[PDB]
Order: sequence, then C-alpha cells, then structure tokens
Amino acid sequence: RITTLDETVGVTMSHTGMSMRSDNSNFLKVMPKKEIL
Amino acid sequence: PNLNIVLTCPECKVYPPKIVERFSEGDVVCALCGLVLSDKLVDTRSEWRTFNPLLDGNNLSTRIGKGETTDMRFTKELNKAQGKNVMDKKDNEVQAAFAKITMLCDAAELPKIVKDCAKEAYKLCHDEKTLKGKSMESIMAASILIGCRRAEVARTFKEIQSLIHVKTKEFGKTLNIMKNILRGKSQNLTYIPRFCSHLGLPMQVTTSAEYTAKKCKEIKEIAGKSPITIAVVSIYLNILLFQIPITAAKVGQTLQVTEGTIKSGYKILYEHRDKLVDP
Amino acid sequence: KPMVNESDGVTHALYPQEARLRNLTYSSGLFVDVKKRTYEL
Amino acid sequence: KDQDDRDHFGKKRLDLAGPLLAQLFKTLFKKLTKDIFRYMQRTVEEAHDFNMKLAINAKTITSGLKYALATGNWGSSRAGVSQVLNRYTYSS
Ligand SMILES: [Zn+2]
Ligand SMILES: [Zn+2]
Repeated sequence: RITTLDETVGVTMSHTGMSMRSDNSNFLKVMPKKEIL
Repeated sequence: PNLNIVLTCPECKVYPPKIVERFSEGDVVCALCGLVLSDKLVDTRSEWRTFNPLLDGNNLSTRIGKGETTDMRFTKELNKAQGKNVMDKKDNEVQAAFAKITMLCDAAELPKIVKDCAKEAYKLCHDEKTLKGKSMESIMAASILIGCRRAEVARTFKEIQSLIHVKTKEFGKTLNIMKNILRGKSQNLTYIPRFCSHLGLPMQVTTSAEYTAKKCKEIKEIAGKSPITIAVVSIYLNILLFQIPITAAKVGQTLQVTEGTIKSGYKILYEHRDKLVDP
Repeated sequence: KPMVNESDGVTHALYPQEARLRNLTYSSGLFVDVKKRTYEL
Repeated sequence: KDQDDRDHFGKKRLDLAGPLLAQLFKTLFKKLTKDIFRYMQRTVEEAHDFNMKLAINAKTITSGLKYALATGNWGSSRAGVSQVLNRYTYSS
C-alpha cells in the first residue's frame, strides 16, 4: 500500500518550494594585416 | 461641458441636497418637505448579477474557438488572422510575462496577494527607459521580491536566487533602480516562524525566538551582519535552552548557514544570555 | 495526512470543523519519488 | 433467441469516487508528464540550467482535483455529479 509520511510536515513542505538549496545534482546543466593575408 | 445632474427641491431650496433614497419604493425624496425628487430608481446590484480594469485597462477582446457544428479549417484561418494582427499592439509581453510570473509564483506556493502585487509592480515598471534591459529575468525576480515586501511577506535573497539565477549583483542593481521607480510613482521578525517551520519547532520556541529577536535588536553589538544570521543564532539559542536536539551541523545544512557563523554569534549571544530570559 | 498551508507560510494539521469554519478544502499533500537518468547511446 | 435486453440491471455498472477519480487523476497525470517533458525539451533546446521547481508543477493536479470536485463538471461531458449535502434532517 501507499506509505504515509509521518513527519512534522514543515520539513517536507520546506523541501517543496524554495529551500535555499540548488544544484546538488547534474542533470540538463549543459593583428597585422599582411601576416593574416 | 456641464452634464452634471444635481437634484434639488424647488419647494425647499434652503440647502444643498440633503435627501434620502428609498430603494424599496424606487424613489429619492427630500427629507424635509417630504417631496419626492425622482421616481423609477435604477439598481447597480441587479445589472452586476450577470457578470479587469486595474490591469487590462479599457482594452476589449474576444476569443475565437471551435464551435458545436463547424469545420477545423475555419478555426485555423481565424486564428492565423489574429496571428497577423497580433503585432498591432505591444501587449503580448504582458500576457506572456504574467504567464511565466504566474508559473514561478505557483511554483513558490506564494499566496495570490503577492502574485497580484508582483503583477502590479511589473505593470508599473513594464517597459521604461531606466530599466534598459535585464533580459526579463531580473525584472521578474525583483518584481516578485517587491510584491513580497509589499504584502508583509519575508523571502530571503537566496530563496528567489535558488528559484532564478539572476547573478545577484545585477539583481541588486535592478532591484535598486526598480525601488527608485516605485519611489518615483508616488523587518526580520517575519522570518522566525518560517525557519521554525523549516525545523518543525513548537510555538513556545517560535515566540521565544521572537522575544529573543526583538531583544537582540535592542541590545546592539554586531547590530546584525544581515538579519539571517541573527535569526539562525536566535533560534539556535532558543533551541539550546530546551532539550530538543538538532546540533549545529543539521541546522547549518538545513537553513544554509555556516557553522562558524552560528557559533560566532552563539558566543556573544551566550554573553548576552542574561537579559534575554522571558519568564 | 490532511494539512493546511496558510498565507504567512505555516502548515499545520487540519480538522473538518476548522475546515468548515475557515472555508478551506479538506485535502492532503501528494509527493512522488521522481527519478532522473542521463544516457549518452 | 430474443433481442438482448439493455434494461437488465446486471449489465449496468455504477461509478463512485473510485472510477471518477481514476479517469480524472489519469488525465491530469498525463498532462503533468507532458508538461514536464515540455520543460525538458525547452531546457535542452534553449541550453540553460535545469530546476526541479519549474519542471514539476502542482497547480495542475491541485487545480484539476479542486476544480473537478468543486464544480459540477468532472472535466460538457458530465454535469451534476457534485451536489451540496442536504442537511434538512438525518434521513435526508
Ligand atoms: Zn459654448
Ligand atoms: Zn424638499
């Protein structure tokens, strides 16, 4: 069955939106004229 | 040219209209001689029953979509005709900008009030001369931060920076000149419950970090060194006063604060531990 | 479990009585283990 | 053999919250996957950085479930599915 996370919610909800934690995983990061003559 | 209808009582004529409006009878009557001033009263609530000027202005438009009984060829020809007339107005940037800002605000779980304040700020800036670019990302991030500061909400620079890569410096300059735009068109305490929500702390530790934050704001010494470190060392002291264990590494990796900074503030904070006791 | 995220940002447990009194929506959050991979083929 | 009867109640199937939320959550999940992939193709095509907050949106599922369970429509296909509870008495 589906497992229910029992934590204080505020931790998971902090990990949802902005949490001041970016990156941590690499994915979809992607003259002389005579001599020249 | 005039066009202003003013109701007066020709029998009284002793004072400007000090009248009463009878809505149940549909009349307006002078409250002195009792003489009616007008019959057949119109309503504003009744015409509103069937049904945004603040943002869209007086512009009108109508969608063209497919019909119950129609062909798909005619739907494309009408939409391609509007695609050739879309250059007649430069308002395509407002709908796309509000769409992407809508996506970012919906991604940050911010309330609709901050969304409307940010959209209003971007509408106040829009396309002025002092902006002069910023590649549409910095005016959006700075507009979100402005809408956050107006709605009494607290969002750190590292949070919007974690959402949008605005390179900080150009973000600070665009936010400064944007603040100058807002001034030309004429508070750390809120951060405590947010970080207490990030750590999952009780209410007594939250209000204890509130009193500790205010008192530490009154004691001076160091003054702040940005309010974020004052918040994290305040919560650090208020949590080292009780027995709930988090240590310094977990709170330093969760709130993205240096351990040496929370210990450097915990030193002088422990020095000022005397006058910070609420009970 | 059912929860409510307020305007200031605090998220706490929800009860049906307070859900009816505050005109809220009795719902619960849903998470998903999202796995990402990169092939190079 | 006689013509097949359609009024036989055994040949009829009822739909509660299970099937309805199965169709709804199915379509909403498909739209979510399509949008996430759209963000992936935009990211690799425009050559920029990736972010988990801009790829997976929650207002599609939240607006879909909240809108479908809020209005009478289950998306006009279906209407009158959700009705306000009648609290006139207990037997009502
Ligand atoms: Zn004249
Ligand atoms: Zn009169």
